[PDB]
Amino acid sequence: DPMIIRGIRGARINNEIFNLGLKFQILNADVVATKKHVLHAINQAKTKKPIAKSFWMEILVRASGQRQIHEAIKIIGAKDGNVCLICEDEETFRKIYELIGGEIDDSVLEINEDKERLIREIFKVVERVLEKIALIEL
Amino acid sequence: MICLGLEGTAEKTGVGIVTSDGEVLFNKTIMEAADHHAETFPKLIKEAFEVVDKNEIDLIAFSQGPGLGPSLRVTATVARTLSLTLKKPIIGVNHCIAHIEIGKLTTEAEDPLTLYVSGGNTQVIAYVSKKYRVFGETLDIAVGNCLDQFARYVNLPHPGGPYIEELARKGKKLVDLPYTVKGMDIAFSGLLTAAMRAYDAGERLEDICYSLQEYAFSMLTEITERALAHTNKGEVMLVGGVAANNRLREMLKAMCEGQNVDFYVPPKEFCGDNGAMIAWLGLLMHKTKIIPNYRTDMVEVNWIEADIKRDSYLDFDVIIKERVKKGYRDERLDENIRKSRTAREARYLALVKDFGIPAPYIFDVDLDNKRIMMSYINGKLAKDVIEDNLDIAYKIGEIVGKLHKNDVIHNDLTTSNFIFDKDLYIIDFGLGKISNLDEDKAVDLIVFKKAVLSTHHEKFDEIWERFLEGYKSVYDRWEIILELMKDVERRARYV
Repeated sequence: DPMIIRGIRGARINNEIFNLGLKFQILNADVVATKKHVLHAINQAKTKKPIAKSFWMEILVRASGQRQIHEAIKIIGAKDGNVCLICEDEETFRKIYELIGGEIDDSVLEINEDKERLIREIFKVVERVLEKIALIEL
Repeated sequence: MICLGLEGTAEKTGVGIVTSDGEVLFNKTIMEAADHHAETFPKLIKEAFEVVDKNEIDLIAFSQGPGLGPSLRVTATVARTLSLTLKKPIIGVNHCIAHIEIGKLTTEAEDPLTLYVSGGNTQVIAYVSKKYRVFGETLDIAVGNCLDQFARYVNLPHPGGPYIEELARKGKKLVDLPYTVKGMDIAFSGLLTAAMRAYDAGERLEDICYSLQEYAFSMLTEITERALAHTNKGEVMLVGGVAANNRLREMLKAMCEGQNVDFYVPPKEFCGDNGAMIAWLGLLMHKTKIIPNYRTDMVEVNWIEADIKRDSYLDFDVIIKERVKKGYRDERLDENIRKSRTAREARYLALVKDFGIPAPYIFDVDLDNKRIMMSYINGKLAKDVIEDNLDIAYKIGEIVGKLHKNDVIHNDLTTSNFIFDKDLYIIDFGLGKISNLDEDKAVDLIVFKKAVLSTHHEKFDEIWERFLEGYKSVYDRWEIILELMKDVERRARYV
């Protein structure tokens, strides 16, 4: 059973979603390589010495391709516009999807012609990202 | 008919006379001092003629092979006198091969990959393709030299060897020391200074001694394993002065024990560079002057690892490099390197992309198990494809020039380190840190040159040029390190 990983267009990142029992993480869709990128970060968070003290906040730092947590949020933290929601149960997803806005849109996850300059400007062309995440521990 | 031989390449003065069948009649050896040879020879050659009648000997042999300049010409003097004052033929023999032959003659060995480790020199020799060829080789100083030099630094007695083996047996802590592999060759003078400083640092002498061997002999048995495949012999012989070393004997066995190959060591008196040693070879050759660097590979004979698993990760067919642990080496050091190299095969095969040079994508690094997940690029080794597609030699030269521009220095450059799907992906980088030093760059070049000369001597010429064709293209300071490559190549024996 895979993580409910779906992109969302039109986001309303507010106060709310977090400290109310959000047992399900969401990143910024503008700098997520593909659905693979996440699928990697979740596997990396799942099988490496916990760099973050909760699994859901680790996905953020792994996908960030950087050790630091505060700087990780600086580059891949979810923001107004478009996001990549991760959940476990279909209606636990619905709760957060209700709080933020917009349509479920998996096409905002994938790399435009636009990302492959900006994505690798801030990562220093789509699998190279995974190897930054892979070396996160050297 | 039976023959007498004279040994005088280094420090031991050896007179010895052997039969055409294979029995030693006389074998005594007394230990810049060419005078030592010029004064010992008459004494020993007297004691020889007091054991065997002069008339009945038919051949004069003298180790004209690898050795010191004045030491050789003294032996050559005594040899040239004997041959005409007896009216018996002279035969100039190669010193290294002489060690191999009385190994075969004493041990129940027949075609062995021999590790010739002595105070004077250290290298791996096995007869391949009508000549005796050297594979593994010290790039600086012999294991004997390197070990002895450390002893003298600590002010231990003049056969240092034994006492360093003694104190080693009482060590408990494996000190961190520079393990150094340059492709198939070794360097020791690094490890020597390291131990030299470790001693000044405060570490237990008992300790420093243990790890010194642990690093020396582990990197010795390491290259021997490397040869064990390329030469594919069923037997591993150990000649040379330092063949005494119980520990080196221990791990050398251990190693050959895995690949089920046999391991012999010549009975004590025939490892030390000796008279009878070279005396046998001359008459063996039966059935002209000095050459201080007798390049063994130039004789006429007339007596004729870590496993991969293919797997699929996400949406890719990949491989996983399990750095299999070796039982022969110290438990602390064993897992210490296979972590250490995994941490660089990852760090480099990745960093390599940063200056546009193909290598597999690494999806996972697992230092706990010493395994690494990298994309399976379909194997077509540059080695196998270099004949018909000579064009491949171009990019290999190119992508090395990228590295030398960025101070990234691989240390194991070989044609089997590259494959072909469309470009030339390096499927290996295990050992090779970053170094600004100009001599480094030059050393890595000759490492590959020797590698092509090793396995591709059949079509080497006009392809070390095809290497440069790419290497000249990329790196600008190319004439800078190749000119210095001449300076480090002139590290031959002292003409």
